[PDB]
Amino acid sequence: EVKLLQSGGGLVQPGGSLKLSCAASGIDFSGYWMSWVRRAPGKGLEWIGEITPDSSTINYAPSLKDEFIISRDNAKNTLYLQMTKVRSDDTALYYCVSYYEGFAYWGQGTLVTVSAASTKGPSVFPLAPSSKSTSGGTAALGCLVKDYFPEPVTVSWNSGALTSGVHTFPAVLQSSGLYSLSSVVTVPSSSLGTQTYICNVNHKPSNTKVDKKVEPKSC
Amino acid sequence: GSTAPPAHG
Amino acid sequence: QAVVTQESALTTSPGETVTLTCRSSTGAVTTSNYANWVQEKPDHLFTGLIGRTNNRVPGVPARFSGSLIGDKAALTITGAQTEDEAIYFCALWYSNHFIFGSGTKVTVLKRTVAAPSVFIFPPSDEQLKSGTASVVCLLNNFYPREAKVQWKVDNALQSGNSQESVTEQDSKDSTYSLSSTLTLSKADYEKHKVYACEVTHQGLSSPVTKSFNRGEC
Repeated sequence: EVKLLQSGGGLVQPGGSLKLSCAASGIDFSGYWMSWVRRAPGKGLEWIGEITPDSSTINYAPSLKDEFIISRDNAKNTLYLQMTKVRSDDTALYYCVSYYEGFAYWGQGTLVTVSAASTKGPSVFPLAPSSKSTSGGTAALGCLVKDYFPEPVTVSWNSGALTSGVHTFPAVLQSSGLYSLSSVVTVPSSSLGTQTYICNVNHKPSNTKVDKKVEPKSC
Repeated sequence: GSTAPPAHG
Repeated sequence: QAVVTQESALTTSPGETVTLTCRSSTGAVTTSNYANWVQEKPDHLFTGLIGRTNNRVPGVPARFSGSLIGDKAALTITGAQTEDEAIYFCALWYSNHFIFGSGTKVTVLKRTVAAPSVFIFPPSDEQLKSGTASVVCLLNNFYPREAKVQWKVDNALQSGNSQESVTEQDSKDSTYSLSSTLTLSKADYEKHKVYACEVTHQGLSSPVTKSFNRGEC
């Protein structure tokens, strides 16, 4: 019956500032050590800092002790973390933890996305295999959904008729501030010439719809 | 009174 | 700045015991380092396990035990279960701060190991009109998650230009899928000829390479 509710975060442009909150209910918050940790995409856990029950001594990681400020209000049963003048690699899932012989109680975590990009529709390129000669080695086709922003994008195949074996991967935030995504389907190699495969990309934030037919090379 | 034990002493 | 080191990944079977180690660069791990162990299950499900070397957070089963093995801190999962398959992070207290480790991907075998089917996708012509070219490599329906994909352009091992993405574990057959995208400038892509994707997996006796040559078929 212990719950740490987080709020704040979201998209923030580089050089901006954000303040996350963590409201604890179900424990005597006043007598609990508190800490902030974050999980970046592709990285491991990173310890940001910790704060005493009475805020007597506050400990930050030496690397990022100038970016973040940890604070708490025992009267409100709330813990705060303010990041000032963020950078592109500050995009991560920030978690609110309370010590009890360890990292005992966690929050749900708030995502912070740092990117200076404006909303841009994706480019859909076909991932097609060269003309197969092997004995019907199950073939793989897909679409590459490149250079789009913000995150929500939906890929379907043959207007939703094709679902068996479809793998649409999570997007990855490129170094350019834009996202990139891959959708893949496996089909019998015997049917590559006879059956037409079409991926349907939908980027609602940009009012973009792309239907791209994937066929192998001429050779 | 007492407060929850932390992960470091 | 000190570096904390843990095993890249481990693999065990239900019922067996597994031991994860955690090494400090400053020297031998001491009780004064107050080793902590945190567990991340799929979908960013973090749960604390052990703190202060051997104290475990209350309500964590007894099969998780923290100790000191020689120069390193150790987390031992005795009688592991499939629910214990997760990524285990280590934290060492350095007087005034914690330093987290890279993390150990512990695998507890739910099913027979399955080797990935590897495919390689050259860049489209329409994309080449844009000035950049991306080669995609797909690993399909494999278990466990731990896999290594490496890019070789004319036998030159590439680094810094590839990004990986992994699907969630299928609840039915517990398999994964991997997409590694290697991005190049149209200039660099048309300079070289042979593009290869070398996959290393537990279900493979020898790493398999799937390649193609630019402008050929």
